[PDB]
Amino acid sequence: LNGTLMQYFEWYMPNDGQHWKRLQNDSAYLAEHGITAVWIPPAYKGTSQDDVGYGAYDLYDLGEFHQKGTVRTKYGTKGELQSAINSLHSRDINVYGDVVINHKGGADATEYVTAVEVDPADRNRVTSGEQRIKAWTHFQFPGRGSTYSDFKWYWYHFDGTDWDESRKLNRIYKFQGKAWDWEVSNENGNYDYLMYADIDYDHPDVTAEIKRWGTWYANELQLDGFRLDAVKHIKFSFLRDWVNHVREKTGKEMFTVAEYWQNDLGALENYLNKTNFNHSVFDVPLHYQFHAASTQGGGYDMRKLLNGTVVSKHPVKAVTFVDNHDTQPGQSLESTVQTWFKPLAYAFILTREAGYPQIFYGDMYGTKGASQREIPALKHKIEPILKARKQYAYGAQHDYFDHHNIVGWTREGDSSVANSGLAALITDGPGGTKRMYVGRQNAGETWHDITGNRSDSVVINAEGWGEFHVNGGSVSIYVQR
Ligand SMILES: OC[C@H]1O[C@H](O[C@H]2[C@H](O)[C@@H](O)[C@@H](O)O[C@@H]2CO)[C@H](O)[C@@H](O)[C@@H]1O
Ligand SMILES: [Ca+2]
Ligand SMILES: [Ca+2]
Ligand code: NA
Ligand code: NA
Repeated sequence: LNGTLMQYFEWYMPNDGQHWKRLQNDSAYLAEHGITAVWIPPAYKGTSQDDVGYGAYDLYDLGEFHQKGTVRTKYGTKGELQSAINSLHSRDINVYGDVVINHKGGADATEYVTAVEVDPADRNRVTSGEQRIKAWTHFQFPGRGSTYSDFKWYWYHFDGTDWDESRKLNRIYKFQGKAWDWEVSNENGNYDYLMYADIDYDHPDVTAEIKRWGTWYANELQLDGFRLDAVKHIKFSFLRDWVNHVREKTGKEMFTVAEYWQNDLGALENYLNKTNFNHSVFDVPLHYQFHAASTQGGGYDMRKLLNGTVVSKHPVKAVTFVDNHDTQPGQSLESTVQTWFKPLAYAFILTREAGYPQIFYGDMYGTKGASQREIPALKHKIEPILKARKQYAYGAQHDYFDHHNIVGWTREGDSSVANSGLAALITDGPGGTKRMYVGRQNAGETWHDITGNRSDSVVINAEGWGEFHVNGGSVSIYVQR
């Protein structure tokens, strides 16, 4: 009954074209462990076969056409993806497709374009006169032709680019007659520009096309929802309208979560407000608190976890997580939650009542970068916590964030889930004990730590209290034997 998301990729997976098959073969395991939705990496052709998917060369090529030196994407063919999705749907697992619509990379040809340079720290400030550049802006899709869509892209569908091919120079160029879109993040004055060729969401043909592609993509992969990439760089009213449009055309709920990357509740609340709360956001501040706690050796005040997060103020609109493909070691938003703390963070998102929690493929199975800082496979430490969510994390919650290190919470259980109820403790410092209330309805039950970290049983007293233990730097989740 509790919903659990899984991000089903990490940055450094091998480029062997087997990922979709792997996903298909993992669907039984996912369903058995209580995963109810998966966020899949971008499924369309990037700038090369080894593109993780954020290059977004051709949104209508789901590993179906020979373009950029390959038919398959990094992950496999369209048919393989569709077979994975029908296996997941057979076990009632929803599929959320990644939507990369900020930009297009890997244009087929250059165009001569008049542009001005802008200040990378303040993109409202122009720093040159008009100059002629060669920008990678012409998309003809030679391998696809007009199959599924005859829409071709040219420079006038974009606001700018970061590369002049004639001078071989990396600068932010704004094209003649274009304006950065608004509303976007006010970072760097205006953060419309991120990378590759930036889509002009002032252009009416572009807005129409991206909306109609959205519907096509949903049908083609029978998607149940979306993950929106890089939303702080995309006109907010457009994203709002795009989500409404696809819901209207498909007739489905289409759960949507947006990646608005800022460690600031205020900015995320502005985004929610400007999109009329029609979709969720990832709980980026909560991630940064996990990272902080994990790197401060007990010095962090664990009471802080209850404030300044999306889930603390808008729980229905928060997707909580520990790490992702951008925060993992080596990546562009690196802020990895250290290994020792990771299970405590998973207990916080998985066993508490608020928020839609998401598990990271990289945490389950490890990351496969070339460093010696990779996340190790933590599947066996996460599995018990997933089981706690699936079977035990129901009913009224009681919080005990009354200590700098040792904090906890209980769930009373619900009569609709037999034997449900839990008592969780985490500590970023020394271990110890805490008496917590689990409900008089659980009086006399004998509870045990589902993680196996503590071997002691706890008998709930007549008044509904148990004396629970946790080891140093550890997590324990007690549930009924
Ligand atoms: O996991 C499948 C489940 O996901 C969504 O439910 C979310 C809900 O939208 C959020 O507001 C939040 O409270 O968490 C829920 C999952 O625990 C879909 O809305 C729902 O239809 C779907 O079954
Ligand atoms: Ca943009
Ligand atoms: Ca524009
Ligand atoms: Na733009
Ligand atoms: Na602490």
